[PDB]
Amino acid sequence: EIVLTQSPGTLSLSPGERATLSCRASQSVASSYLAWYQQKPGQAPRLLIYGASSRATGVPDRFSGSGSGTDFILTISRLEPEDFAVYYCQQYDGSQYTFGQGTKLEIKRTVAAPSVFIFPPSDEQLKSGTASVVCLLNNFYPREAKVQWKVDNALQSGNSQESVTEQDSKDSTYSLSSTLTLSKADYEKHKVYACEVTHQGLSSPVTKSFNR
Amino acid sequence: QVQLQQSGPGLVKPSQTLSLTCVISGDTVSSNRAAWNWIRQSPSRGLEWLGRTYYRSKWYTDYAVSVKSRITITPDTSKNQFSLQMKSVTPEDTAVYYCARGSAMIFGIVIILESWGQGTLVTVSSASTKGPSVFPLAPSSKSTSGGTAALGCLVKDYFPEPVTVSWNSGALTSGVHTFPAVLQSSGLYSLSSVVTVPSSSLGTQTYICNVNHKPSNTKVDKKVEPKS
Repeated sequence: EIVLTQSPGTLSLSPGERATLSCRASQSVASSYLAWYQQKPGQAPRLLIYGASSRATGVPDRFSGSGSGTDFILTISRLEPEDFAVYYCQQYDGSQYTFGQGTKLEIKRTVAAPSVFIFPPSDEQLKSGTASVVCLLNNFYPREAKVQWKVDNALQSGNSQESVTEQDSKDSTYSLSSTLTLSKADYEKHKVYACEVTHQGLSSPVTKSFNR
Repeated sequence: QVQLQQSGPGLVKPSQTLSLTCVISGDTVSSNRAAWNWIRQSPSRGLEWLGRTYYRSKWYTDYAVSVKSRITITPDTSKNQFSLQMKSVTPEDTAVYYCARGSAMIFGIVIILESWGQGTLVTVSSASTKGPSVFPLAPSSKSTSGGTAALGCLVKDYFPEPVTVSWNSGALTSGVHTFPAVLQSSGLYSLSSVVTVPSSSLGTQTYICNVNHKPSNTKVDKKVEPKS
């Protein structure tokens, strides 16, 4: 059992820079038996480098691999935005294939403030006894964002759930949903539902609210 | 031009047997140049190779030590396919499972995983399948920002993962964000799919989200009309 371990775990670089990804093996690996794979969101891993330094068919020349023995290196000499992915090294000892845990490559980007939208529950959902209020933070960067629910100015806890999208292929931004779920009876007891958003791209915090 | 088609997303009860099939187009399963592999991916297993089968005047198999006593991999020449069976599944067997072809790429010796199926999510759970409710996220003055208007669909209370959401039968793709599902306190998943469109288009253009929950064979088309 040869354990492969990659460094760093997460890499954040701007397009046009050189990325250098490490794979170090627990014991010596014949260079013929070490490969690199690229995995983009929602897709299977794809062969990038085989035999330590050979480019698979169709792989661009900016990807190259080097190394021997215990230390192997994947280099992307000038990052393109589409290079956002997880990169794995892989070894084969004739009978078993093992992979590293992978290096996640984030594409660094100018700060982008979020667009904030709020959606009251649909009339259809409310007729079923449930009220889901959705606050949408769209196309922002960096990833970190703070969302705060106020109901009739009462700060809310433990009744909302956030979901965050992966870095968008077109613009390297993130998007986030915060969903406040109440019973229909709980929802109708109040008037003002407000979503408050804090993010470094915004001059001052942004509140989106509605009256029932 | 090999094309690997895997069975659909599935639910398997704990302690029962996982079963998946990979149908091969563009190659033959009995090829003496290929090996046919299974791999899985999850947070706790990482990217984990499971085993392979291949033909060389007779059928051979190799299994990973981690699962060697629990899996078989059986080829089917009559349908040009190979299958993975895994007995006594536990929650740690929840993963995306991939089939993959191994080919000798470095002088006849190095067998490299060079063609992969799209992946099948298998959820190990005792809970029952439930199709989703689809509700509109209607555009309004509260979901505008300049000339841009946001709208979406809330896909709620389904099990298991995954659902797929398209817009206008795949014709509308720009500016679409379908969020990762969250598991609700009820044990059912929920997600929203949103899209941003010109606010001037809300009176003339039609926006429909097309929701597909293959585990329940639920297809739902939801016309999202503006509300103000």
